[PDB]
Amino acid sequence: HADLCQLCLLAKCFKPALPYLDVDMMDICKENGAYDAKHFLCYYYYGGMIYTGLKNFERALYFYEQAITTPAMAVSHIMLESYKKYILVSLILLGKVQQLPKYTSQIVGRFIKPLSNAYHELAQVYSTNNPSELRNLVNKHSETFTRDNNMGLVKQCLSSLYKKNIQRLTKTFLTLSLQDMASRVQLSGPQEAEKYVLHMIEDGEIFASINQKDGMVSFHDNPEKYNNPAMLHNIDQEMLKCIELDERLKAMDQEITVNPQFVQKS
Amino acid sequence: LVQCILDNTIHGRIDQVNQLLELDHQKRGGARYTALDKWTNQLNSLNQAVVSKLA
Amino acid sequence: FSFKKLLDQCENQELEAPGGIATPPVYGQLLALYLLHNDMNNARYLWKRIPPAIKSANSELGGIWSVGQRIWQRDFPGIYTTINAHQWSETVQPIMEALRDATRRRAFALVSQAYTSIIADDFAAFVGLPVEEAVKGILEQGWQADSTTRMVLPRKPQQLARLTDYVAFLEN
Amino acid sequence: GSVSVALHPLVILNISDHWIRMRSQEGRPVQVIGALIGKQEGRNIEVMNSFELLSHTVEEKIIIDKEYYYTKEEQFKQVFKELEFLGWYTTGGPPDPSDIHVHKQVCEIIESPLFLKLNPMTKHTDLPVSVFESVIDIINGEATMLFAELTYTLATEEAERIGVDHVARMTENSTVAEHLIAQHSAIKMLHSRVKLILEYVKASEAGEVPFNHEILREAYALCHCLPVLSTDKFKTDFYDQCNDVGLMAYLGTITKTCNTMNQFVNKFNVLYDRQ
Amino acid sequence: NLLEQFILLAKGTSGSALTALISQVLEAPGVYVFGELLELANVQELAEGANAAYLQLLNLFAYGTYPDYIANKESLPELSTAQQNKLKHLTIVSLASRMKCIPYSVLLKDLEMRNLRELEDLIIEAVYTDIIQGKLDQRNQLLEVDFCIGRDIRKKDINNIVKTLHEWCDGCEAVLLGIEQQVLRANQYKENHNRTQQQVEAEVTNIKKTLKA
Amino acid sequence: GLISARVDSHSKILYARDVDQRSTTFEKSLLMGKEFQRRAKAMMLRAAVLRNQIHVK
Amino acid sequence: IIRGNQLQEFAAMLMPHQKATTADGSSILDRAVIEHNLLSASKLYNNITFEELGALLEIPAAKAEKIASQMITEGRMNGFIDQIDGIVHFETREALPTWDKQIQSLCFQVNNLLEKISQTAPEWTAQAMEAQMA
Amino acid sequence: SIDEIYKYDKKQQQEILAAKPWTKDHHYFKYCKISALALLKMVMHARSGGNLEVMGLMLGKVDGETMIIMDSFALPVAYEYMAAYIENAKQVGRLENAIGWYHSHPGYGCWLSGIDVSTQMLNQQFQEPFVAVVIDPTRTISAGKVNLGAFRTYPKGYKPSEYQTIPLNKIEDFGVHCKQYYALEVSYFKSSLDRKLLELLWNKYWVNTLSSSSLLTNADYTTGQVFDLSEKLEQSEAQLGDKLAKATRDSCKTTIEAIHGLMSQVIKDKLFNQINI
Ligand SMILES: [Zn+2]
Repeated sequence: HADLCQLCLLAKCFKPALPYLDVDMMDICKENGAYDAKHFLCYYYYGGMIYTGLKNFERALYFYEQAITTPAMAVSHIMLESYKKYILVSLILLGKVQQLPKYTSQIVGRFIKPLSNAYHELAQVYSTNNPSELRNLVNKHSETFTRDNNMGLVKQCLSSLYKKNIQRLTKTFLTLSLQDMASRVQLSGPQEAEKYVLHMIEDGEIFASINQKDGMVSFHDNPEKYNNPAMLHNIDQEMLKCIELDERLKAMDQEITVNPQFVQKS
Repeated sequence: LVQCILDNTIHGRIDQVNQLLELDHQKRGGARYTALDKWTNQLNSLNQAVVSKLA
Repeated sequence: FSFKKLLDQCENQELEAPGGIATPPVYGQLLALYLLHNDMNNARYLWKRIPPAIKSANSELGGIWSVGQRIWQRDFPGIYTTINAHQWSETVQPIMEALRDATRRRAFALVSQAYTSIIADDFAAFVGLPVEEAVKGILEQGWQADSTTRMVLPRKPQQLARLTDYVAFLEN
Repeated sequence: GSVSVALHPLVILNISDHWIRMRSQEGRPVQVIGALIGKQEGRNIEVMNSFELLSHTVEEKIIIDKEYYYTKEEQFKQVFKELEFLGWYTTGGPPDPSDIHVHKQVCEIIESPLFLKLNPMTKHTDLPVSVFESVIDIINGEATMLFAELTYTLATEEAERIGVDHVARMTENSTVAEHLIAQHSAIKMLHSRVKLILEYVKASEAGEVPFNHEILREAYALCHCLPVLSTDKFKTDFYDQCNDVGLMAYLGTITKTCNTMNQFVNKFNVLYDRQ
Repeated sequence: NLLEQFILLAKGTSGSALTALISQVLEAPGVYVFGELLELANVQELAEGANAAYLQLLNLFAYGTYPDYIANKESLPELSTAQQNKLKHLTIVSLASRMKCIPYSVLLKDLEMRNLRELEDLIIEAVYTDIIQGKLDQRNQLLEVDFCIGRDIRKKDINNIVKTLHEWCDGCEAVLLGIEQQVLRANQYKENHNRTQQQVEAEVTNIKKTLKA
Repeated sequence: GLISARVDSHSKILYARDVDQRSTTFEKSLLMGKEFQRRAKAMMLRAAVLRNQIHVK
Repeated sequence: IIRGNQLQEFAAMLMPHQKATTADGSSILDRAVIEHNLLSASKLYNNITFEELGALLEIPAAKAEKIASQMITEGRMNGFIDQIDGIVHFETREALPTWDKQIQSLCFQVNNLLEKISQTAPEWTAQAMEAQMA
Repeated sequence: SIDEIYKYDKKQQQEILAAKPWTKDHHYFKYCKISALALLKMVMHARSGGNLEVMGLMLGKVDGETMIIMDSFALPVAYEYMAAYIENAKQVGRLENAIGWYHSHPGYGCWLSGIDVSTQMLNQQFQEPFVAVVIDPTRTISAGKVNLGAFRTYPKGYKPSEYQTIPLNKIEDFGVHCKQYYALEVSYFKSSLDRKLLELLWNKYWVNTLSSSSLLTNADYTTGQVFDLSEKLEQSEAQLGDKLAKATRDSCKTTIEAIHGLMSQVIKDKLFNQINI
């Protein structure tokens, strides 16, 4: 799986690897003791970068998290780079760096974290919701980000800050002028604000409309009434996922009960 | 009206732009969703406890 | 319906090759098909996947990427401008015509949803039609237009078997 | 109503429990005698809770042990202010001369006595028909009174309805099946009624039965009423209810999955990491 | 029903004498289904002669509605004020059978009313006669019909009664068949699950037997 | 969160916001289910790396 | 709803003190009959406008709303008044509860029609259902 | 043929009464088997008083850990009338003796009051087999399901939630007298044979079933069940960091009831609405 992802990565053919990345792995082939943590880290690092190139930040963040949470006692380069890209993806998909699980090895927070300092201060500037400060830190640490080869992910953080600021306007305004909005999100122009808002509507990130008669943007916070039959279909799709998850959980503990090693110690 | 509303003797709100007083003949027995909110909140903490039992 | 198989057959042809490099004609077909379905992530990586020797030898690949570059930046007037700016080969001509028409429905849905009032001059650029034509088109669909202001005002016009599965799971 | 007799379902359960208790106590089934009380409104029967009235069943003759009933009268009058003696019940098949003798004895107490003959050994679908009471036929010479069966009704109150529903099959055979069998029976009887109405309509169309201008008009009205609530508000409310139940199922499938995951991790912690 | 006594008085009368009695039937309150009277040979004898128009009036009051009277107003005799109101009431019954939410605009069209007040007054008095039960809705301009009586029948819609009842019977059978399938599927699920937990328990105890050797 | 309202900066009117309990309950319950499914599938992979004894030396 | 065409007679047997005016041009007799008409109209209406309420009860708009609000706040009449659109809402059905009672009425019609069939043709009815199930 | 609940065996009853196995362990009785007649008469008497309160005795026997009830008779009411009516138990020909008392709570939940628990303490102290039934008429009428109240109490000076619907008034009495009694699992028994055959009178209704109007009849009951499940799950979580099994069972039953109501609604919609479209 790691080799297939790496081949799909160097050739920039990300689609053939999708069927092998959309399944949640259950149990790991020991291959007569030839399987080590390097193969586990590489699969969840290359696979996470495959999803990043496809703008699938929900599963890319999941893949990076698995690599970090791998138990370890020595510093691994794959786990270091996965930590760096974990911050950037969580800054794009979410507005903040998602907290790692408790079972993360103590080495990650004591060695890997000090080696990733440019990305940590980038998150702190991201929390101030001020794009001009963010661009200053990007230029200051340009060599660090380009050396790590993740140039473009950081630039996506700059663009996502504007979207995050615009989404905050929906929490306070029903109607905002394009000029007034551009002064709050520092887009420097009503024409730029119109293009930024229109792209968000096209992508579905925002619920708004543009009125060129008055030069105003109206936020229509009416996502769904949870009444249509399509909502019923969505509910049973999630219910089936939980049922299948429960079936696997019940089956694997039934393997424990029939284990000769088990019930001997119980 | 403002004094009565602030004193909770009149259950309603004032629409200033239309010079209106809309009363509160609404808010039926929607406590089912409130109960579902507590069910969801308890379940949210329950998953974390089970996954993070000891390590 | 026929567009489903065509995209898959070109992807498979690139996967297995006699020497690891695919034919120049199938490269343009794959790039055009990616633009038709608005799959810009794979189209961009396909451009880097094309070897430089093939890209320099065949000028058609450079032209087709120009159309995709406009779509990447969402430059709607440039999508129609570059499509008609150059002449394409016959094997990709019908699908590129479908790309131009597909862009037209994208603009129509975008204006109908993201706009409550759009000026006629900018609205014509989105659809790709001349300004006078776009004036006549809207009334046929019921959209209101106002004179002396040149402004368009668009507006958008086995349960039982499943249920017993839920109970059986819960009661074991 | 034509004869105004209204039995309550509590009386039938009382007689059944009496018969079963006596059968278990004495080993074999034994005839039992009772006393139906109720409210009389001139032309109304309205039987209600019945009491034992054991009396005697000695050899082939029934003795007048009605003094015990007289003592029970003031006892039941303390808890039933508006209830009075109406008749008596028995367990068996067709009426017998012994039933005639006991009825003659009962007419000494009350002027208008009934005679319920709940049959427990029946093996046919419709319920045993309660009471065969009579107006007493008189002829020159011996009275030789018989019983002229008249119809009965099963009027019941809300508390009785809820109790009967609880005793009936409701919630090894799983709860889905128990819940669905009740619906199956109700739909089956509704389907039988509608099918027989359709058969009558077809018979009138062909010509087997005389053409009644009013039955077919009522049938046409019934057909016209068939699409019940087909409004857009009804559909919205139905979809809202369905979505609410779907969410309530999701919350609880999640709970079951959490429970099974907890069991799995409990079994996993004592198999691999022994600490 | 009030029509029973009217039938007796017209068992022998024919011609102009019968026609005068027919007008009384069409004006008598509480009579809305003139089916048994129509089947009499005395009434059907009026087809031949100058009373053919009067027979069509009885057919109009049995199966037809007010718009039918408007179209054929010239041929039919003059109608009294009470008769016109009865025809309007029967028109509401016909509309109620088709739909249970009659728009105000539809009712105004057939009943030939100029204003909304007259239409609602007619509906209110139609509820009083108990032919139709329902409630008026001014905001939505609807008449929510809960129950309407069955109008006269003909020997052409009896097949429609059979078709509707057959569809209901088939729908009931489909529901019953589906319920039986779900009952056996749920029972199979319960017995398959119970077998699995018995196999695990047997295996655990069998292992314990081997260990305690 | 001290004021539950939205500002209409065209006519300069402060409109009080009335949240919908039904919509809010549904969206937070589905979000909880999605988070729970992700957490469960992540830990069931962790059980594989713990059972197989996978670690970095 | 009692109209003015059936109330002139009743005023004849009224005692003279019962014909007094209530300082509004309306006698006592035609004050409890417009309240009665308003309460009775609440059962034939889901909602009525002020103008049409006064076109049915006379007293067009000045006191039609006043009487409607006076009956409420006293428990005599159930409903609420929206003064902006001028509509008095009396009582509405919640769709689903109406569905159950309409089903019950449909089932009652089947039972009532069943009795009619047995009454007319007892011989034909008896042999029908026994072979129907088998 | 099962049955075997009847045929009162005098020798076994005297043996189990003389053995007194519940003196050693306080949690001996856990299951209460009410009869069909017992429920019918109890609910009829409870509803035959409206908002007023009724009370009577209930006759039955004891088998192992289960207490079986076969019959129940009402009482006129504290004066001499009740004591005079008590003689009915030994006056009629019946071998079931007396096992407990039932009393109704018209609108006050199903818990046991302080005077109720004191009377139960006295009755248990001097009449060893005794149970208290606290059924509620208003709740079973409104929700359409019967709620049971078998609430045997603890002994004096000894130390070792479900229908919490009392809004304001009597909830204070609930809190103080809560650990003084423990509920009993109610498991109904049908004698089969005659009563199973005669239960076809329920099928005669066929209309309340076809138009049940569920999911709104007992909406408050389900909201209360979810409210109880919330802190049941919170207690399970607190213990975890087996109450989780009990919380899962309660969630399963509530969800099963909801899905049963939805299934009935779907069946009704298919039967009636989807015809003549
Ligand atoms: Zn009490």
